[PDB]
Amino acid sequence: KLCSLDNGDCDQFCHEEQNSVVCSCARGYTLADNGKACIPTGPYPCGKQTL
Amino acid sequence: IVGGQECKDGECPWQALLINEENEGFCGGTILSEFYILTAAHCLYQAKRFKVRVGDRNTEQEEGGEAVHEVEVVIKHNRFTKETYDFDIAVLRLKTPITFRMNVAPACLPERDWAESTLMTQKTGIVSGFGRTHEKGRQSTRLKMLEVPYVDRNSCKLSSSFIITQNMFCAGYDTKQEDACQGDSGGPHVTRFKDTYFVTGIVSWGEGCARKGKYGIYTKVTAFLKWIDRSMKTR
Ligand SMILES: COC[C@@]12CN(S(=O)(=O)c3ccc4cc(Cl)ccc4c3)CC(=O)N1CC1(CCN(c3ccncc3)CC1)O2
Ligand SMILES: [Ca+2]
Repeated sequence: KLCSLDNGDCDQFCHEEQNSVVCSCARGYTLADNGKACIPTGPYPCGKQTL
Repeated sequence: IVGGQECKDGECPWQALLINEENEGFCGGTILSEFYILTAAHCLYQAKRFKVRVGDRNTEQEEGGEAVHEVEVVIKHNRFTKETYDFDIAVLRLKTPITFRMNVAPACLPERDWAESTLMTQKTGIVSGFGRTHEKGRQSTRLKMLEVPYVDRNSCKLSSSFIITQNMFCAGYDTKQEDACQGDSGGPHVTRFKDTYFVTGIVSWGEGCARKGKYGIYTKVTAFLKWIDRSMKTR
């Protein structure tokens, strides 16, 4: 619990469900299995430097 | 951008640049998607007709990856006025889809509470643009980015000589000669969290450029999100 410790160990958005943390991601992303990371769908996901 | 570095290839992919008929760059933008741009409200005065450009990194050298888009509709904020500069925000819907490629990707709109709690509490942020290089200078030719520390809301109101409302927020340096400036307006202010940049603020106003005892006043994006949506869903 605690999105205070380190964003609940999330990748992007971190929220709280009166006991545990719930992670989420920006439009164009999908929450991985571990329910913490985020992953793109297209080759040009918002927020990433096109390197 | 006074001081600061230069946007290397692929580093500031969300930057947009409004250009007048004279093809001149007068303001900046933020690519929120393939169809919508986020700019300042006062940037919608300094001109008659204007286009939005992307992929540009050098304003006089065909980098081949540039591209101009026309403006289908312009959504300026109703509560805005020049007398206070409050509600400095506007959203542009493109006439034809932005094709994301190198030097052309969009930035993320974060959630309100999470942005205010973990983004704007972050130490620094990133401001970028083609604006002037020193207060009395000329539009820059190359694209610049400046790391601008977040400023204590209090100091903000003091140091200022204008009402710093809830829709805006200070950012920059007190003494250091680094700040955004004329032309950098509408530009993007983004915070970085884990290698994914977020749209935290819109470049708005300041007293001079890089002046001691003064900061960069940016528009609080978190305080307009719901609006940015009702604007993209068009309204
Ligand atoms: C025509 O005047 C231009 C200007 C912008 N410039 S500017 O073009 O150099 C300029 C514009 C945006 C900026 C954004 C950041 Cl973060 C940092 C520096 C900036 C400098 C400096 C100035 O003193 N002024 C004054 C002014 C107009 C009057 N004003 C307010 C009025 C009511 N209420 C609050 C503020 C402050 C900005 O525009
Ligand atoms: Ca060019």
